[PDB]
Amino acid sequence: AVVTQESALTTSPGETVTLTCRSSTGAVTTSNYANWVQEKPDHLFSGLIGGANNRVPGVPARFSGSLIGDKAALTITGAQTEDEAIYFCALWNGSHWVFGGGTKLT
Amino acid sequence: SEVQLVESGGGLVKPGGSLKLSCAASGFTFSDYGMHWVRRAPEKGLEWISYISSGGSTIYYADTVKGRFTISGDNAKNTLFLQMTSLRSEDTAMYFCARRGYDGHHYFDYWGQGTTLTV
Amino acid sequence: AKLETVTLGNIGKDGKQTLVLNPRGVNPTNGVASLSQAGAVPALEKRVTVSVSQPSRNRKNYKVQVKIQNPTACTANGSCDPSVTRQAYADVTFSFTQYSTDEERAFVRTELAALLASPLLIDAIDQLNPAY
Amino acid sequence: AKLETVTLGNIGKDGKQTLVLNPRGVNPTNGVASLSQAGAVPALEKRVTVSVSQPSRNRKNYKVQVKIQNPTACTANGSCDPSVTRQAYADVTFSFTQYSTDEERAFVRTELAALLASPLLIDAIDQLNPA
Amino acid sequence: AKLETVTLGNIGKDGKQTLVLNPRGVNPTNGVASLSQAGAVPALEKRVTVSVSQPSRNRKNYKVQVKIQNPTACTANGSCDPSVTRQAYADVTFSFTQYSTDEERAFVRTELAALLASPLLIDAIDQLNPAY
Amino acid sequence: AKLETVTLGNIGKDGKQTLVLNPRGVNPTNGVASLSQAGAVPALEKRVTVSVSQPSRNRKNYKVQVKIQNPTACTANGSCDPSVTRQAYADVTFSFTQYSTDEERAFVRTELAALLASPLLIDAIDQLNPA
Repeated sequence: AVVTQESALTTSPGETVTLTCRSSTGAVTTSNYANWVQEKPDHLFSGLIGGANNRVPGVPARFSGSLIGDKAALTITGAQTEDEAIYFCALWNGSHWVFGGGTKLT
Repeated sequence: SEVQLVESGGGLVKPGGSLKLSCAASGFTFSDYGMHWVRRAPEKGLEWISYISSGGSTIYYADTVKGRFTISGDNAKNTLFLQMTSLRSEDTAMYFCARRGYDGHHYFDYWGQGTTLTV
Repeated sequence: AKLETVTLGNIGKDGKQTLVLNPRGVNPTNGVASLSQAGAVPALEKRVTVSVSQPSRNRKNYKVQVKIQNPTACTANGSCDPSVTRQAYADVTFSFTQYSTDEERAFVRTELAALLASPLLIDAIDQLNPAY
Repeated sequence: AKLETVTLGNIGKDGKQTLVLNPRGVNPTNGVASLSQAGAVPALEKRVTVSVSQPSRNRKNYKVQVKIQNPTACTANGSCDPSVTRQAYADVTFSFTQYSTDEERAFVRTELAALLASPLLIDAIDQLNPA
Repeated sequence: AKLETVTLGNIGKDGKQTLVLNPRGVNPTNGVASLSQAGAVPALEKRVTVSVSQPSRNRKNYKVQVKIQNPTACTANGSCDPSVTRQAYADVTFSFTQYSTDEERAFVRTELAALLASPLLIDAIDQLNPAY
Repeated sequence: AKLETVTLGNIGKDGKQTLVLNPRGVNPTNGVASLSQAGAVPALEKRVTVSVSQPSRNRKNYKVQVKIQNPTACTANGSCDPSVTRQAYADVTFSFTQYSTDEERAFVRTELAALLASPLLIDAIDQLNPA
């Protein structure tokens, strides 16, 4: 997992949406400790969802981490207007953390 | 609650080295928390630099950096160091700091606000 | 305490599967309580057996023991009923002395329950990589 | 993965204590990695040893084994250094076959990690009541 | 050197297949480093183990040893998981003395690496014809 | 910690030579880790072996031991390969008890590392004059 990648999709406020995080070499696993970072456009970051299922205390309940298929997923159930931001992904390939490009949620 | 802020450094340093990044921790202690450094190039994505852990026993230095940066911590006054020897080619970033949380928990959870260090 | 249906949640590689276990009595011969999944096939049940052991003239320590057994079924071409291809086991044994307080025992239990979620353990159990 | 300090949080009867474990190498004789608390006294350290075992001509199964050892110190009137009064042990052994996928193994691991928080287990371990 | 993902290219009868090998630690009991293909099934992995051996009071020579193991899977009618039908092995052992320079060792290594592409060897390994 | 290439700098009588040491595994028979210079000749390598020893029923103390071996080569008229004329040795053994904190051990280590630069030691090792 030397590089990682994801899309730049968008959605309406009135239903759910998912975000994938595809490792380029092979598939993601449990050893790839995948956790998500939320950036409000004042470049004010925030931790979002831990490695297995965990959330940072303060993150709302409409957020769930996954391992759907061979990609680390990110299911936001009923995406309101306040989380209109970009979401970052992270993988530990055994030597160094690898962050990916953003996903411009509008 | 818990607010981090990094402000030390950010000068127009010549490509020779000798600068220091530093941040001050408020709502916690370095007894059971570790700190990351990440590196946003001015149009690229983020990039992880280095990491000391809780108590300062395992340090990593991702292999574009190892040898010319040094990260340390000073448990008096609750500050976190970043001391280099060279600023070679790009090294232009808002340098953020992350607070690796507990071990089964989230690992980039309470961030800083960044300092722009141009070469 | 009393045996009851333990419905464990957020299980798996992704963290969305649930497992409901129904109690199936306590074995009087050795004092081993059993629970199993309601899969209605007596060979294809995921089962958990828990037993605490009193001190004797040969052990003089309290011994708690938990076993987890998970068989995997496969259908066959040659028969109409599935058989057991392989099984996954887990065996935990706590050994406490005759003078231990409950804070120490809760520390051991919660230490193990939080240590089974470390990156070291989810890399050594799932991917079977030695710690190196 | 690799040995590194493991700073486990929210531990205890109340749920507020933390435990930081520093790695202390891998034993070459038997392949057992060790971690211990930085308590600076070599007999009063809470330690955790983890080891995975390859198949042989006598086992033909993968065997993961985790041991937790917690000693309790007490000061004495008659000596100036504390001694070990008693120790609490924990021993977990996973035994997987040569054809098991990682979803089954993660199911076993997360089943045990969620089953050590059930009321049955926190009544049978803490208060030592039989089921 | 340091273990890393060895991504070998231009492999096969035609010369277009690639093989990426991830490192899986060094065995402390005998000093044997292992690498395997990320196929995610612990019995269906193509694996390569390399180990160099120091001199003892019984060998007094450096010994490098490389093993390649390639299993072939097949699905079955009667079970849902594939099993190992057969395996292909390769075992290379270099034995150097205590006075050898690195030019001689590089000559041996590159001689073998260029001799495994000769028409004699690609006729004796692939088609199994004796040299005659 | 993990074995890695130790590239020691500012070595020598003047203080400008460097020495890079590559790791060559851990001996499983006695737990002795080895490092050597990449000189590509198996008899002309400057080597350093480090090993820490657990307590037994005969020692009951931790024992750290470091050995440094430096051979000197010479070409010959009568043969085409150089041989070992002489070797320089160094052997350090630390012996700590079962109750020692890490501040005491770091004090011993840094005391020795700063005492090997005293005028007494650079006159007794280099010029071999008794004190």
